[PDB]
Amino acid sequence: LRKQRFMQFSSLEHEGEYYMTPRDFLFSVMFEQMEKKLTKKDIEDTLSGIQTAGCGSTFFRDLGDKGLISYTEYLFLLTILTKPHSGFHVAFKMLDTDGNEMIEKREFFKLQKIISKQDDLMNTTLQMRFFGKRGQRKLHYKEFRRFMENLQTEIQEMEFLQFSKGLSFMRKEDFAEWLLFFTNTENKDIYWKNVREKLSAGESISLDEFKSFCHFTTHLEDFAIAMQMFSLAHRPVRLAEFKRAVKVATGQELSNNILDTVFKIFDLDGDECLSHEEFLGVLKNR
Amino acid sequence: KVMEYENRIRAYSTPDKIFRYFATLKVIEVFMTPEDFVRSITADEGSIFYTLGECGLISFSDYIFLTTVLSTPQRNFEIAFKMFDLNGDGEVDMEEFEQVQSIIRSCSALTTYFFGADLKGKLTIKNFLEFQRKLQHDVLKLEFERHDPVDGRITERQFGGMLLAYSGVQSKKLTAMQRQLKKHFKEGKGLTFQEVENFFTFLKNINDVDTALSFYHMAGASLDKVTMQQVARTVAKVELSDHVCDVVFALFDCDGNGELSNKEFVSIMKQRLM
Ligand SMILES: [Ca+2]
Ligand SMILES: [Ca+2]
Ligand SMILES: [Ca+2]
Ligand SMILES: [Ca+2]
Repeated sequence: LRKQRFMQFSSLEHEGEYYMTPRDFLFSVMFEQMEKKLTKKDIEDTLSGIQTAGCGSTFFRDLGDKGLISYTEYLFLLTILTKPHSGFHVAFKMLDTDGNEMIEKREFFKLQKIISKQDDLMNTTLQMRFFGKRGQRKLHYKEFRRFMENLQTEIQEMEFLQFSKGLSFMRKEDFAEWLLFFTNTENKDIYWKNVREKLSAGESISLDEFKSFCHFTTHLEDFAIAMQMFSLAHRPVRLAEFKRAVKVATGQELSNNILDTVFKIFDLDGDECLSHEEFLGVLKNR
Repeated sequence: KVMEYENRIRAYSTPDKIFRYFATLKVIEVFMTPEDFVRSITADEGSIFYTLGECGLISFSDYIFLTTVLSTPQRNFEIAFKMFDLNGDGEVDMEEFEQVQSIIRSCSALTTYFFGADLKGKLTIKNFLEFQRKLQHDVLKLEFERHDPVDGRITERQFGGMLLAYSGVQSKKLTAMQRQLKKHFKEGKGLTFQEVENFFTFLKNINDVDTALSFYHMAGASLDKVTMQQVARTVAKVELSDHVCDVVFALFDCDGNGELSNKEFVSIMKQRLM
């Protein structure tokens, strides 16, 4: 039913096809539920807007409202939003079928669109960026990887800034709220009790720490298959064990502030050392 | 009835009961001769269980280690080896292994095979991966030759039997289609060992195949033979023959639409990995 979300948020109209402006894609990924016309001037707008916005991590924010996002670009971005980095490469290989280390326009454009159409019946910005103004250039691995990482970093920045009330630093209370919303387990008042009684009015959480925790959250299955050793032996996990475990199983090095906060929040037994039931049996949602 | 009993305790009972059920020799603690290990799941030179058939026998730490070596993919086994390495030098010693063995329990065979006779050796990543590879290969070879092959080829009914036995789900519809696998191939060109081993190698990497197949999952599309072969060759580095995917599509395609959906094939073989 992704087509329903898309046709709901989409804004521009051309012969029964509904295109999104980028500021609609940002809303679609940020806001869960919230609250037309297209003309050739809008077409020229989207044709021109690609040059104004840089290819950095702030691509979509600088674009603004001058853009076009087809349905397949929307589904592809959704796919590439939750890619564990180990998968990056393989995704490229699934588009590059001839194996020339490059994605031709007809290599993917025909492919994703054609499987869309086939499951149905039975010049947009991202394309203008991946294949130049005339739709003839080629894509390589380094630009694809930089774009994936920039998109993920941009969504992470927007999450952090939405939850920190526009300020440069979250407070540990606000990150606790973010974590509780994320594990969709705010119902249990025990976590609110813990954050009220142990997380004082103190240290903040900068941008990089939140970004590191996010990158850890996407690699959660590797972490589960790393800790299955302790799980099959029914062993609680101290702080140093957990820090080295994330550092090894996901490559990301978690700060001591974020781990202190998590240990303070999810400590039901009050032992200063987490266990499988209290952390992974809960984050199975993610 | 007692065979069904031991099958079910193999299915869900604890390995504490299973090892203590199939072990035969006790010490001071109980030990199992490697033959009990080939029995717990189901040797001339070159076989694995002869190089491990030398003294002594298999402890409970060695049993659990073998079962978690068989049931783990490759790129997770690399992270497991990195976990073993406490000091972070890049080469695992006997001490870290002894620590995690103690954690497991809460011997000669395994530790003298790995770290040498005097245990003074140090492991690396290549020997670990090669050990896992040889284990899985020579488990599969016995599983295969167990079916009474002829000219080194098994018929497709028995290959379907292998597939559904591995899948861990048995339903009357699926068993009926397994029986129909004989009707579908009236002549039959057999299944060699290479194709079977290749397909099971594909099945071991299924949790990554699923990640590479995310656009098809979200778009709602299904899996035909060509895309299955492409994702196999790209993710698992296997060359799925036309006949193995032929039999898989003849078996797991309940609705006969000609193509497998996510819930038909990938979900089953992924949750089997648990
Ligand atoms: Ca190409
Ligand atoms: Ca605890
Ligand atoms: Ca070491
Ligand atoms: Ca089907």
